[PDB]
Amino acid sequence: MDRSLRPEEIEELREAFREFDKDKDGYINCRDLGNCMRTMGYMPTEMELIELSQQINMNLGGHVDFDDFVELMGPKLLAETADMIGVKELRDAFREFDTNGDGEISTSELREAMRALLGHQVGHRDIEEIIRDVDLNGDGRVDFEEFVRMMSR
Ligand SMILES: [Ca+2]
Ligand SMILES: [Ca+2]
Repeated sequence: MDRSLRPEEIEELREAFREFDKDKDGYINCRDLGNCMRTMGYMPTEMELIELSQQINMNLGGHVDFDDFVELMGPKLLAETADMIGVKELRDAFREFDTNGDGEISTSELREAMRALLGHQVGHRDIEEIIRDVDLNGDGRVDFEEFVRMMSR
């Protein structure tokens, strides 16, 4: 996976799995699969569904524990875009980056948030870089819109 899963993300994987597990009787159907993935915030293509059901129903013979589910769905959870996440959750994430609540994310705020996400400290050159790639109005701070673009394609 691109990074470790945070506790709130394991929690929604939990919820999705509880749904998945209750649904499943030998095989999981693509209707049920899609819905359990949406429960953790992910909008799948039909092709993704066909593929994952294949893996559950054919490769894993329908045998899937929490841990398999995390390996399978973790990468999807992590690839959720601004458009799947919705504004309330985007704003909530921003508010955790923006710890002094001023409405912008500073380099120290960024450094601290990256550390929390990646589980290691991030170089000063890296940060002042990230800021350069992300800051669209040159004010050396990141606003909501620039944060949201930071997770948009
Ligand atoms: Ca701030
Ligand atoms: Ca800016």
